[PDB]
Amino acid sequence: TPVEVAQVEPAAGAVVGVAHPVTVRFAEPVTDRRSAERSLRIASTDTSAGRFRWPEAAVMEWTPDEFWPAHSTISLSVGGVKTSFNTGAEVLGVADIDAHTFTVSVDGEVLRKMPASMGKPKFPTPRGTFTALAKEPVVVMDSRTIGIPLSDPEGYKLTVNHAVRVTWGGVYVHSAPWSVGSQGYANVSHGCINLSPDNAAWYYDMVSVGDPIIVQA
Repeated sequence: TPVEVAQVEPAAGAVVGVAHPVTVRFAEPVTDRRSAERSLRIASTDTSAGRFRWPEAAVMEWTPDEFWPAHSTISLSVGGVKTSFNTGAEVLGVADIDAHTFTVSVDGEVLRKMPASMGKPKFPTPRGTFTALAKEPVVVMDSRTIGIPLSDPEGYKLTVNHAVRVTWGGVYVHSAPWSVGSQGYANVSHGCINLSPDNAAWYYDMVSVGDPIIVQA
């Protein structure tokens, strides 16, 4: 029994970051996943040069191994529905744990090399190539996410400004006034990428969902 394509992201005519994956939502939960995956056609792209995942029973996700070209129109068709979206500038944020820096560049031009503070050795910042998943003006960081009870001296529960979600695990780029004195010198966070309020606000206003974030040594 065949299945209909309900919704595709990014929406038709949307403008996203160069690392934004394609999600396809089907009308009914999918049985033959391998068939659903083969039904994805991307212009000038081979889907084997990427990775398929299934976030929900009815939604399919494809992430390219390389970034999309910036300032481009990406054309795809999944089964019947044919759509297309656009990419904006390549906005790359590189967190360097050893150097305690967060470097942001647009289309290869380095704009800012900002003092940052990554995770302390007990709670390190996970390394790899990530994607700005969400933008929240305010979010509550809860220490119970990483197994620290609020009754512990090292527990915490606080509101942070200008948060950019890096992982679904709970890694963020956010404003951390508490650690301004350590940013650029040592890593004192619980995993997040700590910036000054002005740098976090600057990065927040210029970043978009889908922009690549790289955490490295």
